[PDB]
Amino acid sequence: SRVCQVTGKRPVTGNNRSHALNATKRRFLPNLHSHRFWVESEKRFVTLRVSAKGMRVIDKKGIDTVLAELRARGEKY
Amino acid sequence: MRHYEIVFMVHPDQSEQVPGMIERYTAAITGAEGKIHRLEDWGRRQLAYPINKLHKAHYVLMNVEAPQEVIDELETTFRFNDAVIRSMVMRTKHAVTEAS
Amino acid sequence: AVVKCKPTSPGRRHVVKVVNPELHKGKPFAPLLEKNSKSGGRNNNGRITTRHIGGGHKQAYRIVDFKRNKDGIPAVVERLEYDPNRSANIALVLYKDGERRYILAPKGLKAGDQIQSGVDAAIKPGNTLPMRNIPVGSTVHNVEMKPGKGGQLARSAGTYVQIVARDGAYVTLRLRSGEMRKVEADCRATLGEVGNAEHMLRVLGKAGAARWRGVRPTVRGTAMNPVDHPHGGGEGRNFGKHPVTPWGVQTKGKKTRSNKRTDKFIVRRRS
Amino acid sequence: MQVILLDKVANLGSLGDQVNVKAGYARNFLVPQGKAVPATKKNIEFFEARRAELEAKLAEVLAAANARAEKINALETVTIASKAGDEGKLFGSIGTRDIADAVTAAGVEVAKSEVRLPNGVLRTTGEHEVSFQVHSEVFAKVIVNVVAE
RNA sequence: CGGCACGUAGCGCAGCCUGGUAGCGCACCGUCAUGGGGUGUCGGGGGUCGGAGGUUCAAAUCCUCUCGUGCCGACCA
RNA sequence: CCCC
RNA sequence: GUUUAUUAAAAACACAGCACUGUGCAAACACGAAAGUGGACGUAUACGGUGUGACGCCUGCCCGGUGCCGGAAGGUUAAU
Ligand SMILES: [Mg+2]
Ligand SMILES: [Mg+2]
Ligand SMILES: [Mg+2]
Ligand SMILES: [Mg+2]
Ligand SMILES: [Mg+2]
Ligand SMILES: [Mg+2]
Ligand SMILES: [Mg+2]
Ligand SMILES: [Mg+2]
Ligand SMILES: [Mg+2]
Repeated sequence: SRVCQVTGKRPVTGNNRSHALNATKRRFLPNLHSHRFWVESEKRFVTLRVSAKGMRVIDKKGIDTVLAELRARGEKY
Repeated sequence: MRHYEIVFMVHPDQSEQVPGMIERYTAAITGAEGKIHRLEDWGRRQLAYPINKLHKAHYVLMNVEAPQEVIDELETTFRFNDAVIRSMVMRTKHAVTEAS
Repeated sequence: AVVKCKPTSPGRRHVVKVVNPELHKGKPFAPLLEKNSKSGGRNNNGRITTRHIGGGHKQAYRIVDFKRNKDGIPAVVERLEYDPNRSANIALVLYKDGERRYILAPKGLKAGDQIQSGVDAAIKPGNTLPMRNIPVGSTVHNVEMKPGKGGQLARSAGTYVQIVARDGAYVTLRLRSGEMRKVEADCRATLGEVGNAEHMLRVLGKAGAARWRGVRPTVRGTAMNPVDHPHGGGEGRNFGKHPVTPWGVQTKGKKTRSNKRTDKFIVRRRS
Repeated sequence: MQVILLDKVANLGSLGDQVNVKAGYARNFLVPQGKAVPATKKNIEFFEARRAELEAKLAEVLAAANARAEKINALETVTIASKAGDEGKLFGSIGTRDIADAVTAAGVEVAKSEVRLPNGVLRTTGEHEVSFQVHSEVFAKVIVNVVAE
């Protein structure tokens, strides 16, 4: 599912209003990629399916915290 | 078995190791009961025009008699590797053991 | 050879059968026989993908070695065979120390020949060796694209590729289409063209002659009705449009190549 | 973007200095190889206490082992004999595995990563120069004699 | 609507800034050339640089505005 | 260059 | 040979042939929000699309218009 493993960001719908307001339907998806982060505690790599705003969030927080968060949320890493 | 004056040029690269190639060039014929006549190694000389943009060439001649099924073999030998270049063969004429 | 069938009846007036008497007429080597189930135009989701396709006679896939990784053991050609899959004749060849295996016919082989693949081999049709251990300007078949994938290139009857140059650790190739690319030199290939070089003029003369090869009729669009093909519709053969696929895309024209992941290798495209 | 250095960098850094490096350079290359650490207070405390005088200076010690492995080879010349390629080129192009075994079975402690070839792989036959690096600071020079078996 | 680019004798054009006297073919008239002709030469008329107004010691060649005539973008009384 |  | 089951079986459809055009193989193209699958366990003497439609004599002029393929010289021109 296109959901960020770290933020829960998911696809959300909306509209595609043109210049005359025809208002067809349209989606909005995350800038979602599959990165191979590092984890010193385990001395390993870890492959996640994350977003750009999750890339900066692990910069800020740290790859230990986010893991406790995800473990208490009940998701496999 | 016919008399030939096959000659060929050689790159300066392997020009120095042609002594190690002489005996193997000639063994294919000697074991064939061939007759060697002369081994004129002209050596390193200046070419007259650029051969693949070169500036020198090591000439060597064979002056030998051999049969066709092995003379063609040595020909394709010269032709496969890249150490010989611009070879030539003569036919049917008597041996010449002179004229350096 | 090619035989202009005698016009005993309609359906032979224009036939030609490429027939070779040197190949085996008996039975193949079972241990290299896998079933090949027809899936005419229809994928896992039904909903036929490719048109113009259909049924045909039952075939049986032959396990053919393109990789040729025996790399240093000789092999004697036991015999030939006719694989109905590609276009070409197959050659069953057995190695000195056991295994028998199938390969492609390099247009010049006859039963009883001896061959060998690897880097310390000779230069004869049917020997397979890396392009770094190759004389340039040669003519080859069954060329790889990666060092070990097995071979994806120039393996249809009569074809070949003339190596033109080697750019250090890479190799320039001229395909039998006009294109010339640049691949890695640690690849592997086999010398010589490929057999059945006269399949080009294998005429059919008959509908069944293809309708059992697997072909199924493909229908002109300007006969279809506009609901089914842009060219459809019209009182009395009126095109008045631009030739396009059933799905809108234009044919006879537009280039569809939009890869960008391989143009690093293509030196000079076709023209 | 404000990352702290662990030790000497190849460029743009010396030690304990904070720089506006790029994230692409930080997350992938620096932090996981042990050459930098983001600018937080725990890490700053760790640095000014246990690194600026202790761990950096211990990292200066292994320079000794580096200069040692630089010239450990009692021969400084390794002869490899595999096969003669028809008087010309070589059959098996010598890469990294062909040398990582001849060094381990010789005594010179070198890994498949410590070898650095100047111009790709060698496909000639002749005694040629190759450069070894046990460290970004210590570069050795060992000659090889390419022979046939 | 904004921006640009054409407009020089009948025609087609450089001159389309690096401001100085309107020039070059094509047409046209006349010689000359030729045994009689074509081009060929030597010439002769025919333009005020689309108009208007400035900048100028001077305009065409510079600015502005207009009149055509095209192109590209705009435009929810 | 064409042309009687 | 096929077709308008149930008012039209043919000059209509398809056909082996010819041509054009596309596609270098993680093919091009199609079914799919996607993973994947057919193409093909094939890989340009191969595959897809288009048209005409055995064989024989043949395939005339026009690139103005539309579409397609090449050039980026210049003018115009979106977001930021
Ligand atoms: Mg609505
Ligand atoms: Mg098939
Ligand atoms: Mg057809
Ligand atoms: Mg009509
Ligand atoms: Mg009409
Ligand atoms: Mg019926
Ligand atoms: Mg796909
Ligand atoms: Mg137009
Ligand atoms: Mg275009």
